Amino acid sequence: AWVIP
Amino acid sequence: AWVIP
Amino acid sequence: ADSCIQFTRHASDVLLNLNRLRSRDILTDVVIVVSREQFRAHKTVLMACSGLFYSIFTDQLKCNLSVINLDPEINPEGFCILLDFMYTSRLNLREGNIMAVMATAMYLQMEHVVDTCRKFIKASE
Amino acid sequence: ADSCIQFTRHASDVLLNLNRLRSRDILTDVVIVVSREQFRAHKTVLMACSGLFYSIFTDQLKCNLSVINLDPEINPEGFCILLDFMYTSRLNLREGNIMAVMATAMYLQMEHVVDTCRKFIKASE
Ligand SMILES: Cn1cc(-c2cc(=O)[nH]c3ccc(Nc4ccnc(Cl)c4C#N)cc23)cn1
Ligand SMILES: Cn1cc(-c2cc(=O)[nH]c3ccc(Nc4ccnc(Cl)c4C#N)cc23)cn1
Ligand SMILES: [Cl-]
Ligand SMILES: [Cl-]
Ligand SMILES: [Cl-]
Ligand SMILES: [Cl-]
Repeated sequence: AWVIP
Repeated sequence: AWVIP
Repeated sequence: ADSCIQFTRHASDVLLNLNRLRSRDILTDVVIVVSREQFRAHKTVLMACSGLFYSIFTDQLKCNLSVINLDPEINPEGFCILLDFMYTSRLNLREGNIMAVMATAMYLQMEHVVDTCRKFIKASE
Repeated sequence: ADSCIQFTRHASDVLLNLNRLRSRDILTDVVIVVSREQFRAHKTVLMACSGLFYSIFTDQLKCNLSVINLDPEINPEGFCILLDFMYTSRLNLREGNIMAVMATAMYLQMEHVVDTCRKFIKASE
């Protein structure tokens, strides 16, 4: 996996 | 885009 | 073959177009009912993202249904957030919705979403 | 919202599952006929990858067809290679198939594939 897009 | 996977 | 080349953005471009078809109600083939709310979608995208929908739409009778009613304990906003994640890869997780999103993801069998919900809750303990 | 988190692998995982459904002939809803060869597929994936299929399946009559016959000049192996690319992001481009792949991609309206074919041909001049 999860990221800040 | 195009790459060698 | 093993001599293929790959277009990096292809999968995300396909998903964007599937979400555009959903927004325009193009070739949607099922309505998911969550209490008083209805959500139109494509069975193949639902199956590709959820263990529950994979089981439902591979069943020889349920594959032909045009309406699927979810358990009354499922929160419609939680389902909406997860349906948007299925079609975009983006999860709108907030303090006010995390419990409902996690419960809905457990029911739909979406293990990566259940994982990040558990991690966000554990960080606030 | 603008406060979403994103699962990086989601789109590629969806596409992998769509290709697994295609291999197992699960919820395929169209047969594409290319001369003597038939290819089963999902209309939504075809539309999401091809300007020609987007036009066909948004037409109010053709959206309901279960069989689509392509122009007899289209090469079946070229179509097979492009259908595999639609479902995997991988293009099996070789010296022996590039002309057929490029012609098929021009007909299907797949601009990124036409681009890499033109570049590979230009490099061999
Ligand atoms: C066999 N199985 C897989 C799951 C499952 C669990 C989970 O957490 N997330 C999932 C997300 C997606 C899916 N869909 C699939 C999995 C494997 N092969 C195919 Cl063809 C599909 C489809 N379409 C399935 C899951 C549950 N049962
Ligand atoms: C409007 N239009 C787009 C194309 C097109 C050209 C091309 O080279 N590649 C494409 C690849 C895919 C598509 N599909 C779409 C494009 C825009 N919105 C939607 Cl909802 C779809 C779908 N489903 C379309 C194309 C041709 N006409
Ligand atoms: Cl029904
Ligand atoms: Cl997930
Ligand atoms: Cl027909
Ligand atoms: Cl393309």
